[PDB]
Amino acid sequence: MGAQVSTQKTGAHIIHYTNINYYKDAASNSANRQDFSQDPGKFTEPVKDIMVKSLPALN
Amino acid sequence: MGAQVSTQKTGAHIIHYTNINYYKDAASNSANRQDFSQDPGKFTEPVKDIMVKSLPALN
Amino acid sequence: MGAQVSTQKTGAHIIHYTNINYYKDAASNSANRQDFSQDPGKFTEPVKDIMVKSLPALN
Amino acid sequence: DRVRSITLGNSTITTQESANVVVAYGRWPEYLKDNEATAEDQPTQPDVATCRFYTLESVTWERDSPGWWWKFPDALKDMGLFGQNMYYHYLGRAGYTIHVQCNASKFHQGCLMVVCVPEAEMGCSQVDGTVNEHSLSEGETAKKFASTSTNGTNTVQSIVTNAGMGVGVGNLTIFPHQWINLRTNNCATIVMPYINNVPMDNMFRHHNFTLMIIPFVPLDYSSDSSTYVPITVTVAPMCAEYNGLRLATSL
Amino acid sequence: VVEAVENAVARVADTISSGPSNSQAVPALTAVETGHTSQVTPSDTIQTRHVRNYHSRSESSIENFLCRSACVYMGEYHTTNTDTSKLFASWTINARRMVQMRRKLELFTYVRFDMEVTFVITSKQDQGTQLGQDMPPLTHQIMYIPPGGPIPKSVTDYTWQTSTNPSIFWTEGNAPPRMSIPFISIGNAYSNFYDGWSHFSQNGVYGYNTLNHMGQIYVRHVNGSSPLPMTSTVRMYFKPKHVKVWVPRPPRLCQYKNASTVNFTPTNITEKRQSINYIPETVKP
Amino acid sequence: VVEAVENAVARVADTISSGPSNSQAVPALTAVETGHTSQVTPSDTIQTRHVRNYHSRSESSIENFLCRSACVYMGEYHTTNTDTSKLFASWTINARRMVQMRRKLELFTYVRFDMEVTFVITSKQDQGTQLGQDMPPLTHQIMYIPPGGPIPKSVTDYTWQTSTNPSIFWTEGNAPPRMSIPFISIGNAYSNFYDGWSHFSQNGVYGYNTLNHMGQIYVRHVNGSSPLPMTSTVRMYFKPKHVKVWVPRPPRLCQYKNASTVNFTPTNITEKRQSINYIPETVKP
Amino acid sequence: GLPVMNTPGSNQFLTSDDFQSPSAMPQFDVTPELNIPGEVQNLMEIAEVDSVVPVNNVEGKLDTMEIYRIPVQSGNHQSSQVFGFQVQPGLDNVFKHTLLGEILNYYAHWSGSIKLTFVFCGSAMATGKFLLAYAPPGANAPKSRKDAMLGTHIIWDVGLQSSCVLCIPWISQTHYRLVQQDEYTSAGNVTCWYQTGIVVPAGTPTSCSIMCFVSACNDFSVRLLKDTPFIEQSALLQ
Amino acid sequence: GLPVMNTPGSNQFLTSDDFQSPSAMPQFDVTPELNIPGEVQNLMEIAEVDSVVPVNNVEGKLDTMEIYRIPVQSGNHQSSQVFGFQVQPGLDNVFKHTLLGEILNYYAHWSGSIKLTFVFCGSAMATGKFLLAYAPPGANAPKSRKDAMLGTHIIWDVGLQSSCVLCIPWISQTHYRLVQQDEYTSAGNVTCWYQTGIVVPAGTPTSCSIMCFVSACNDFSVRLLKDTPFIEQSALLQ
Amino acid sequence: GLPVMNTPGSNQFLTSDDFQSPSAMPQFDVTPELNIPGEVQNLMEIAEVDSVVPVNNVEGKLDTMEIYRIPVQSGNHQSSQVFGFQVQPGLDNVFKHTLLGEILNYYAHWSGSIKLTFVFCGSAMATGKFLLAYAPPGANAPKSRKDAMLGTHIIWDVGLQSSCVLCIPWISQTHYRLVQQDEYTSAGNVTCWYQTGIVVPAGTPTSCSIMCFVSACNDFSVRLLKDTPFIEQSALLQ
Repeated sequence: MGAQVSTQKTGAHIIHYTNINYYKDAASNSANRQDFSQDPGKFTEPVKDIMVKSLPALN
Repeated sequence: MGAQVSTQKTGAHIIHYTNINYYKDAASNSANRQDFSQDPGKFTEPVKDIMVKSLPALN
Repeated sequence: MGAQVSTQKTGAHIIHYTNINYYKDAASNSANRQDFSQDPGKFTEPVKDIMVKSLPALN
Repeated sequence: DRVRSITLGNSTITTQESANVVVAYGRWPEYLKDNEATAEDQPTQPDVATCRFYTLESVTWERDSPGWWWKFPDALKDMGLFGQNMYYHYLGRAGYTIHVQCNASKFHQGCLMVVCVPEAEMGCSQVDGTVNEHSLSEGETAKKFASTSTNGTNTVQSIVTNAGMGVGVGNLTIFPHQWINLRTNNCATIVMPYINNVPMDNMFRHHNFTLMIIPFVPLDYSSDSSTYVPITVTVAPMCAEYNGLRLATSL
Repeated sequence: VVEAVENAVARVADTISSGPSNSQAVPALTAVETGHTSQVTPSDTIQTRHVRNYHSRSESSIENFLCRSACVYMGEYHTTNTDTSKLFASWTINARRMVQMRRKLELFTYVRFDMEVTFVITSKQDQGTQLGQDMPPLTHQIMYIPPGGPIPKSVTDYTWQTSTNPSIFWTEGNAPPRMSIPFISIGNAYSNFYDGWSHFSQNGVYGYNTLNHMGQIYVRHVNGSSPLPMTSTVRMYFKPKHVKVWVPRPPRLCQYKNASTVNFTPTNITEKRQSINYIPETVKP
Repeated sequence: VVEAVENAVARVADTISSGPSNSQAVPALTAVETGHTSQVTPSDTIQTRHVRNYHSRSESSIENFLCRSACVYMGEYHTTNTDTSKLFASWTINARRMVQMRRKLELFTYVRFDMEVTFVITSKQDQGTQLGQDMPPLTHQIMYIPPGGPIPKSVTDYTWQTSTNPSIFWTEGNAPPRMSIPFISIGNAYSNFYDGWSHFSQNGVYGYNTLNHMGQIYVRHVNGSSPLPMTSTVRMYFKPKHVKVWVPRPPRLCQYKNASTVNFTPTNITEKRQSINYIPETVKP
Repeated sequence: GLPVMNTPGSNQFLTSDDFQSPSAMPQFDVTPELNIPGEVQNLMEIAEVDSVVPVNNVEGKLDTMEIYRIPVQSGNHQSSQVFGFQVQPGLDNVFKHTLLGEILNYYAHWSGSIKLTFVFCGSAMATGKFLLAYAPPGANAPKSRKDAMLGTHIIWDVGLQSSCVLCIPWISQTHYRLVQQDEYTSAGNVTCWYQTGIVVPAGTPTSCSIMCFVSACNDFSVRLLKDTPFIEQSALLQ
Repeated sequence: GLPVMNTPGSNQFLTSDDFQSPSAMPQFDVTPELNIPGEVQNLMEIAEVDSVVPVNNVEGKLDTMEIYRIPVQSGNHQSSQVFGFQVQPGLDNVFKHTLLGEILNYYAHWSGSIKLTFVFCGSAMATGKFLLAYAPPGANAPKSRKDAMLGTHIIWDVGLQSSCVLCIPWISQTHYRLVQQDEYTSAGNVTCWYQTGIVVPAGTPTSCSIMCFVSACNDFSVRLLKDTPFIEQSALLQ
Repeated sequence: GLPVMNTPGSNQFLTSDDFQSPSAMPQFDVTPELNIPGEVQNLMEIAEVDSVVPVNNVEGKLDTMEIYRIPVQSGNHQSSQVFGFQVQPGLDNVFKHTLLGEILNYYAHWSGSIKLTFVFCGSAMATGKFLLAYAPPGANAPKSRKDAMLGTHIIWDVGLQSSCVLCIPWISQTHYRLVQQDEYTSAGNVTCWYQTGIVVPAGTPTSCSIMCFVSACNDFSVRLLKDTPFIEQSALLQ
C-alpha cells in the first residue's frame, strides 16, 4: 500500500524489511543510514595533473 | 485496501505517502493542504475591456 | 508487503503464520526456532576408515 | 614537467620549478548559473580588467619568523578595477588563483606551508573579548603569527601552533595547500573556487578565505649565502561577477 | 487496491531575460483610475537575467493559512462552591471572543469550512489552609446544546443524560478530547459580517448576532463534590479544515471592543517618522 | 503495491598478491610538495598475499556518524517562586552550549540537515520543611518563538495561546515529546563558522551570532501554582537526519570558552614522552 | 491483538497537525454550495492588489487623509527631495499597514519584487517630470539627484496616462528576507526628485499632490507563518 | 479497534533509534540546494589525508613548531637512533591528535594499514640514505640497526623526489583492534636509523630536518562509535 | 489513528517469548564467520556419545577411578552377581552424571532406547562368557541367573572384538517417561551374571575389570525443558 521492501544489514563470510511513510512531509522520514558512497580523491588528490603512483612525482 | 499513495512535499534544486480514511463522514478527513491554485486577475484586473500592459491604459 | 507465511508447529498422529520484520538490522529479528538439523557422526563416529556395524570392528 | 605558465588577463606568470597545481576540491571557478541564482538584475562581468594577477608586497623570511596570513578579499580591495567594482556593487562573487613565489639557492634549506582556509574565524587574545577588524586584516600588509602566546586586547591569539583558530597547525593539511621546500620547488599555486553557502555574498563584510604561509622547517644557510629571502604573493580573480550597483561604500 | 493521486506544485514565475529597448511600448505608464493593478514585472523596467525561480506559494494558500488550531474560549468551573452555577461552565459558541482567530477569519466576508475542535482541560487545587487529600482522577463531561434543547440548571440535572446531544467524557491525564464537526449552518457560508437587522421594521439587533445561532456548550465534573475545593479551566481550540472563503476585506486596524459589535475607537493610520524624507543613516564608522 | 529498493554495500579494497620486483617503478618515492597524498597500498612496498576483505565503512558515513541524539541545553523552572521569571524556561536556539555535539558538528564548515528534536522533562519536589501533598500530574507547554513573534513575560501571558507558534503539551509520565524539523534556514546550509561582521563598516558582531537567528523556546508548567515548591528541568536533544556536509576542517584542539566566540587559550600540540626514541619495553619476565 | 509500541510524541496536542478525528454529527447533510462571487484561493492574491501608501506620515497628519498624499509644487524646488522611504514592506511604518504589509505580518520570510505605482493628482494642465530611484543597500541614502541618478531609477513624464510604475526588483543574496528586517537582510531605500519641475499656466493651482500604491509582483512569496503583532487584547470578550 | 499488545521497550527514548516523527512545520519549503564545493560523504576521507605528525614531542617543545620536525645531522652518527615510536594511532601521544587520530577517537575498533610519508627538509645538496623499519609485536623494540634490519623495512634514498612512503601493513590476528589499545591488541613500533649518513659540501648547513605525515590506506575502517575524550566542559555555555 | 484494543497478557515479560526488539547498535558490522571444526546443532548429539558409567559407586570409591571399573575374577563364582542397576538415566546415581544423564537433567520427559557397551579390560589370554540381561518392570530384580535368563538378554563372548553392546529397547506404555522417575514410569533394571566363567593360563593375573559406556540410540528424544538440580549458588559472583 505504498510500501517498499529493502534489504537489512547482514554481515558476510528473511533479510528484507518493510517501510511505509505516514506523514505528508519528507522532513518526517527516517534517516538514510544505508547510503555508502565515497570520493576521497577530492581531498586526497586535488591536483591539476594526474600522478600515476609508479612514476616519479616530478621529472 | 482503499488506500491512496500521493506525493510528499519536497524542495527543488521514497517520496510517496499513504492515506486511508477510517470514518463514514467526509467531515472527519484530513485537510487539503496540497491544493495550490490561483486566479488573481479576479481582484487584480476586474475590468470589462482588457488592458495589454504595453499599450497606453487609455487612448 | 514483504511478509512471509510459514508453517506452525503441530503434532502428528489454518496452520500458517505470518511474519514481517520491522527493523533495519538482522540482530533485531526473532529466533530461528524452526531449524532442526543434525550430524552426530561428527562426534559419534569420528574415524578415518568406516565401520559397517555388521563386520568385526577389527580383522 | 616543472615549467608552467599562467595567463590571466593582461598578466602572465612563468615558473620553472613548480610542483603541481592544487585545484581546491577538484573544482574550477565558474559563473553563477541560472538555476542557482537568487538576484534578479543583470550582473557586471568585466572579465579582463578584474581577472588578472595582482601582486601584494613581499615579506622577508627570516631565520626566526613564525608565519603570515592574508584575508581575501579585503586584500585586493585597493587593487585596480577589482577593488573598484567591489566598492560600487553590493554583491560580489569570484574565485582566485594564488601563486606564492619564494626562491632560494641550493645551499639554503627550509619548508613553508601555503594553505587556503575557508571561513577562518579567529580567536581573540583575551578569551572573553572581541577581535577588531584591523586585527583580522591589514589589507595587503600581512599579519604575523607569534612564536608565543600573544596578549593585548582585540588582537587575535596568534601563536603559530594553533594558527589562531584553536586547532592543530599540522592538521591544516585538510585544506587546499602546498609546500615550498627550498630543495625542490620555489612556488605554490592553488586554484580556489567560490566556496560559500550563499550564491553571491558581500565583499566588505565577509572574508571569504584566509591564506596562511607558515614555515614548518625554518631557514638556514652557511658562511656567506644570501641572508635575504623574500616571499611574494600574487592573487588573480577568476569568473568575477558583481550585482547590486549603487553609490560607493566608504570605510 | 491502491490509488495514485497527482499533486501539482505551483512555483512562481521565472524572470525572463531582457535587453535595451527603444520603442513606443510603455509597460510602465498606466492609469489607476480604471481600478486595475499594473502588471509590470521587473523585466519591463530594467535589464534582467534569466532566473529559474523555484519558490512556491504553498504556505500562503487559504487551507495552509487557516488550518491551524487556536483558542477561542477559556472558562473555569469548581468541583464545590456555594453558587451551584459556578460548578459548571457554559457559553454560546462563536469564534469572536479571542482577537487572534477573529481577526484572522475576518479578512473574508463568507467562510465555509469544517472544523476540528479540541479541548484542553486543566484542574488545579484551590489555595487554602488545610490542603492534602487523596482524590481520584477527575473526569469531565462536555455537552453540546444545539439551539432549542433544554439547558442544565445544576451539575445534577437530568439534561446531562445526553440522550441525543453529543457529549464527551474525559478522565484527566490522557490526550485532549478532540472531535470533528461538519458545516453546521443554514446559509451557504458562515457570514463573518452582516449589515442588517433581525426585524423587518429595520430595528432589533444589528449585525452578526442576528445570523449565527449555533447553540451552547456546558462542561462539568462528573466525579462529584470534593473534600477540599478545586477549580478546572477549559480552553477550546478551533481548527478549520476543508476551507473555502469569499470576498476578502481589508484587515482590521483598530482594536476590538466586544464580541457583539464591530464598534471601535478611531486610531491613527500608521506611526510617525521625523519627516517625509527621513531614511536613517546606518553606514557609519 | 510493494517497491523493491536496492541497497549496495561498500566493502573496502582487497589485497592483491605480489612478488619480488626489480624495476624502475618507484611507488614509494613521491613529493608531498604537490599537496597530494600518496596512494601506496602495502602490496607496493612488500610481498602480500591475496586477502578478500569484507570490512565495510558503513558506520563512518556522515549519516551514521551524526544521526545520534545529543543534549544541547538544560534549563530549570519552578512551579512557584517570587521572581515570576523563574517560573518558565527560555533560551535562544543553537547547538553551541554543549561541547560534545558542538565539536562533532564542527569538523565541517557548512552542514545542511533536518532534525529530530526530543525533550526530557523531569520534575523534583524541592527540599523543604513541610513536605507531603497530593499534587496531580504536572503538564508542560513547550512553545517555539520564531524570530519576530511576541515573547512571554509571565506564565499567565496571552502569548501562550500559541495561535500560530507550534507548541507541545505533555503530561508527565509518558514517552518524551518528540517532533521533526525541516531545514529552517535562509542560506543554503547552516554555516558553523563565519569570518565576517554584520555591519558593512567592518564592525558589529563577529562570527556565528551574525548569521544564525532561529528564535527561542519557552517552557512552562500548565497546571498552575503548587502548595509546596517544585522544580522541573528540561533537556533538549538534537538528532540530525538527512545530513549533508561540506568543506571539512581540522577537529578542535583547545577547549571551548563560550557559545558566542571561538576564543581559546593556547594549548600544547600533544603530550610528552621521555625522548624522541622512547618505546616502552613490555616483554619482560 | 497486534503488538504495538508507542513512540515519543504520543498523547500530545500539536497545534499544527492534521489527523482524522471522529465526527460528532454523523450523517450530517451540509447545505449545498453556492457560487458566491469573489472566492479567494491564496493570500498572495490579496497582496497583489494596489493599496494607497501612507507616505506622508509625519506627526500631526496621522489621522488625516493628508497622510496619503505627497505634496508637490511649482517653482525652483530642484534642490528639495520630494519623498524617500526605506524598503521594508513589513516593518516600516509606511508599509506595515498596507494590504501587502498586513498580509506579510502573518509570515516570517518574504521574497519577490514590489510594484510602486504613482498617480499625479493635479490639474489637467500642469506638467512635470519626476525621477524615482531605488538604491540597493550598501551605502547611505542619496542626498542629491546626482546620486539618486546612479541607482535603479525611472523618469516619469506626467501626461495623459497619469500613473507610472516603479518596479523594485529583487536584488538580494539570501533567497528570502525576514519580515522583521535587520541590517543584514536590509533591502534598500527609494527616493524621489524633480527632473525638470512643475509648470502650470495662469489660473490653475500651484500645489499638487502625488499618491503611491504598493503591490506585489507576480513572483512574490511569503513563508513561515507567525502571529501578527497588530492585534492584542487584555481579557476575553473582545 | 485493532487489538494491539505492547512489548518491552515501549515508551523509552533510545538515543540511537530512527523512527518517523511529526513535522512541527508542515508544508515548509526548504531552500534549494547549492553545489558548494568539497562535500564529505564519509569520515574515512578525512583520515586518508596526510597530517604532520608531532614526533619530537619531548618536553620543552610541545608548544613549538619544533615538535613537528625530526633532527638529523652529518657525521658519524650511525650508532644513534633517529626516531622511534609505537604504532597506536588512537592512543599514542604522537598520533592521537592527528587527523587519523582525532577521527579514530570517535570510534572503538580500527582495522587497516597506515601510510607514513617522510619528507627530507634539508639542502638541495645534502645526501643521505635512511632505514625505516616496522616490527610486528612480540619482542622489545630494536636497539640496533642489525635488529631493525630484520623487520619490515624500507631504505629511503634522499634525492630529487624528496619524500618516501613506509606503508605499515596490517598484521594482526583479530580482524580489528581496539582504539584504546592494550598489550593484547598491540600493533608494533617503528624505528629509524642511518644507513650511510648525511654528506654535505662546504658552505651548506649540517643540521637538517625530516617530517612525517600519517594517513590511512585504502583498506582502513573504524567501527563502534564512542565519545571522544578530548573535549570536556564544566557547565553550560561553553 | 487506528483503534486498537489491548488483550490480557499485555506489558508482561514472559521469559520464553520471541518477539522483535530494537537494536541498540544500529548498522553494526559483525565479524565474518569462521568454519571452526566441531559444530553442535542439537543436544541429542552430545547424548549419543559413549560415556564411562560409574557403576561401582559403593562408598569409599566415589573419588577414585575405581568407581568406573567392575571387578571380575576367575574361579567358581557362578553363584555371585557381577553387577546390577536400575534403568533411570536421569535419576539413578549410576547414570545421572553421565553425558546422557547430564543432558537429560535439563529436560522433563525422555523417550527412546539406550545402548550400554561393555569393555573387557583383562589379559589378552583370559577368556570368559557373560550374560547381560534387562528386565522390563513388573517384578523384583532377578536374584539368580535362571530368572535373568528369562529377560531380554545377550551372551557376550570375550575375544578379539573386546566390547559388546546390550541395547536396552524401549518397552513402555506411555510414549514418554519422566526424568524424575517414579514407580509409575519405572523402566526396569539390568543385571549381569557369569555364563561359563573366567579362565586364565599360568602367569596371568586373575582379577580383571569390565567397564560400561552408556549412550542413546538413534530414536532417543527429550522434551519439556527444566532447570538442572546439579548447579547451585548462595550469592552473586560465583
